[PDB]
Amino acid sequence: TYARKAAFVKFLGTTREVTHPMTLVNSAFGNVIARQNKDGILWMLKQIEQAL
Amino acid sequence: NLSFTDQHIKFWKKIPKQKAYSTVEQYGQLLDYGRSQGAFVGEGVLPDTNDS
Repeated sequence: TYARKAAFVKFLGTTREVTHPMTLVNSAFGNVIARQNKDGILWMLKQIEQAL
Repeated sequence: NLSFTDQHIKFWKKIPKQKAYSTVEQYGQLLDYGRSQGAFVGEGVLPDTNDS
């Protein structure tokens, strides 16, 4: 007896936004785009971990 | 051109411009130098104190 199976690829995503005046003001904690990207990556990692 | 130019805008070209670093700008004021009292003292006498 033999079988042939199939698996389907799924998609994950999230969106991050920063307004223009936020990019112009003097902000502590360093660059803001990098901070938002790190937050998005960590949130996606947690979502993947729970979806697994 | 039959309309106004940059020379016809008098208030914008006269007001001084300073650079801003945030969406909220703060400044300080000096309101008074001290209360009214005597300023003549005797020889070797400690004068009174005052505050702004």
